[PDB]
Amino acid sequence: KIQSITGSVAYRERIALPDNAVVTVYLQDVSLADAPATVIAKQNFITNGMQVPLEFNLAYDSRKIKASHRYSVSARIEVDGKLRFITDTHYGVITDPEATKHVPMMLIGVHGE
Amino acid sequence: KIQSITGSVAYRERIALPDNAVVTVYLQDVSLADAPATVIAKQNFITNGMQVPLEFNLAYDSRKIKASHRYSVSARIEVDGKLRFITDTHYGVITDPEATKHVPMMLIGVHG
Repeated sequence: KIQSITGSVAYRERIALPDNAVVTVYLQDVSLADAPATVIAKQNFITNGMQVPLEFNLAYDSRKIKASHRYSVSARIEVDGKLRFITDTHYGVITDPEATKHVPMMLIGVHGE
Repeated sequence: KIQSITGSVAYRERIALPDNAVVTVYLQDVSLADAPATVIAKQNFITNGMQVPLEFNLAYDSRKIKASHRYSVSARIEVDGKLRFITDTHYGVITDPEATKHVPMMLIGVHG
């Protein structure tokens, strides 16, 4: 009834996350849109000392999955509500050729003015 | 070392959760009754069709754990900003007499 995408969140920069960093991981149906805002599942957690690679376990309602649809996971890391890291590509899951259920994601570091 | 508490979130009421229900699970140091319970770990997730028992896997930094301190998991469920379910029980983990790592939590209803 309940199934999961597992994986990790990492980045390449040699910098630590503060205890108040917030990780968000999303599962989306991207069959009809490359960047839908609607999600199938979404999890967020505080890092509070944890450092990359960070583990996640994203549960979802398996009934929401159709074999003919395309699904992807993405992730961001925020500090004080501002973006610090984000995935810049789709990570296909479930119905992709490798029937992927475990995703090591590599995020890009970002900043605003 | 990243370590984990696993478990489930349930309630007794024969009622379903809407797709926009938000579950929050907390790991806290409850050694002191009066202190602000220190949060070791916290996650939230949306149910979007999932129904109880809801599974959770709560990761935490093993360095945060202190010998002989008391630790507990707790949880709440909110819908459209309204509290609907909350734990009302101590769920001791890690340093409890069973060194518990997997917790099936039973939440009470909040029927406002």
